[PDB]
Amino acid sequence: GTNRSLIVTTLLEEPFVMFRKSDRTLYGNDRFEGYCIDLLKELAHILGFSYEIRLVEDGKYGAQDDKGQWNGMVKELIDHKADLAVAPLTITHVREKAIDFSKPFMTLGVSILYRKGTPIDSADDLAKQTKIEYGAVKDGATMTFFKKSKISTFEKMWAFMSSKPSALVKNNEEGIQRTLTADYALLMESTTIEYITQRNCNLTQIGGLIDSKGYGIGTPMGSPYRDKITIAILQLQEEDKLHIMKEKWWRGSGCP
Amino acid sequence: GTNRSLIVTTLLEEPFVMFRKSDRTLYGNDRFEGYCIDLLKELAHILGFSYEIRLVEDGKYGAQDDKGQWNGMVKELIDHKADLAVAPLTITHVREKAIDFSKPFMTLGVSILYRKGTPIDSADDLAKQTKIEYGAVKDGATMTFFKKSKISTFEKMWAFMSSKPSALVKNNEEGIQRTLTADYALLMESTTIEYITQRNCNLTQIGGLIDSKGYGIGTPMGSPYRDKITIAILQLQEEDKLHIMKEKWWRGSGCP
Ligand SMILES: N[C@@H](CCC(=O)O)C(=O)O
Ligand SMILES: N[C@@H](CCC(=O)O)C(=O)O
Ligand SMILES: [Cl-]
Ligand SMILES: [Cl-]
Ligand SMILES: [Cl-]
Ligand SMILES: [Cl-]
Ligand SMILES: [K+]
Ligand SMILES: [K+]
Ligand SMILES: [K+]
Ligand SMILES: [K+]
Repeated sequence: GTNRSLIVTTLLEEPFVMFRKSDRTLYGNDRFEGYCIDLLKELAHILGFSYEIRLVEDGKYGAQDDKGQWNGMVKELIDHKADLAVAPLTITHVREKAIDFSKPFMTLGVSILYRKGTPIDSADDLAKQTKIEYGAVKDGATMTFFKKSKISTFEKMWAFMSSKPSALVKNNEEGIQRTLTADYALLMESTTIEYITQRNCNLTQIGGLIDSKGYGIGTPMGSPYRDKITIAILQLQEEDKLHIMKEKWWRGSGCP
Repeated sequence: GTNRSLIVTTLLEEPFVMFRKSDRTLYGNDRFEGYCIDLLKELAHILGFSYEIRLVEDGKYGAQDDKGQWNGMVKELIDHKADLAVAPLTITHVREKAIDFSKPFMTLGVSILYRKGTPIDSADDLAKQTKIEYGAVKDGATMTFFKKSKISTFEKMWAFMSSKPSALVKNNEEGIQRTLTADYALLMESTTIEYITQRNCNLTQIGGLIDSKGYGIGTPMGSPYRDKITIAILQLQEEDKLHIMKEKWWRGSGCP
């Protein structure tokens, strides 16, 4: 109880959480690597706790349906089926009504991922047409941002996204594949766009950031672990350790 | 320590925290009333704690200067000079890097307060001119939102606000007075606009909400009181007690 391993919910999302490469069949925690796994390992070392990582069954981050029921990792935390959600889980006002978060470990904002070609320059350019289809990950923070916005441009965008079946994708990977195979722009969080555009040289960020917010480790509301994790994060940041950790996982061969 | 009274920092802001009317000279906690004081009293009753309310000396909510130093209630918490900030303190990503917050007790967004007269309809209308001056409370969340925005309209607005000495006001009260005496629009949080426009019938909200976020009780990072306060808030909300509390302090004679 005071000594038990913490249950960690997560999902696969490069370069935050990935299946590490091996010839063996792997099991348990050893299956996973990435920026969020490195962060978890360092926190566990600093704070003297152990854990068991489990993939969220529905593969979702989490949003509310019309009855107010949650899904994804957010629901796992609400139900106390996990102690921590270690993932690029966006800290948002709607989620803070239901779960808690550590202090942010990374800053990001919503922006646009699109193929180099048609020289659109902002969300305003997308909103005023439909030839270039656009969308977001279903039941994530970006979708919820658009759904809740009262800014005219973004209201128009939500009207389109929410009317078009194909527009909301299962996960980043599906969305990225869609930008590569169709005339489709993905509304995506900016540090992920940074990672993707360094590796897929035909993709680019369109325009700037629409907002500026954070990823945090999610916990059930009132968790006894959340504060020590926050203080440890703060201290890692004071020493630039998270910047270094980001460089490790974002580092790579650029583009021509 | 386990029994000591909590130090509460606050500032005067109608109808959240006000000096109550009396013929006597009042002292101590008895000086204060309002929505946030009612919230504090209910939490203290539920949770079995006592407190001493102190007004933040600089009268500010809190923002960072160029060296990264904070002021206002945020600085009081960082310094552990207060245990709680009980006020309409906006929960923001930049603040979450330095302090913690309870779950939100109220939802709001940035909007525009302006005199009925010139029929402007949105921030876009303000941004494209300077005849109608506009601004925000200095060293509050709204100012910081504009300062950090990369949305073109809001960048233009920040360029203007930050160049014009008179534009950033000391507090809501100064800003409201300015809308009443000059051709000036105040960027203000929406539930306060709601309160003001019910009482000053010549003022109105212009356009909709630019964002949607929360007020929370601020605490130093890692506070031992923050979780129980969060759970108590949650339970007050499940029973609609905060909606009722808002109706109490926002209730009043409408306008013609
Ligand atoms: N990080 C997001 C998922 C990705 C997105 O919504 O763009 C979340 O926590 O919901
Ligand atoms: N509630 C704001 C102050 C008012 C404003 O910035 O509009 C804050 O916590 O900074
Ligand atoms: Cl698993
Ligand atoms: Cl860092
Ligand atoms: Cl005082
Ligand atoms: Cl309520
Ligand atoms: K253990
Ligand atoms: K393998
Ligand atoms: K006491
Ligand atoms: K008096």
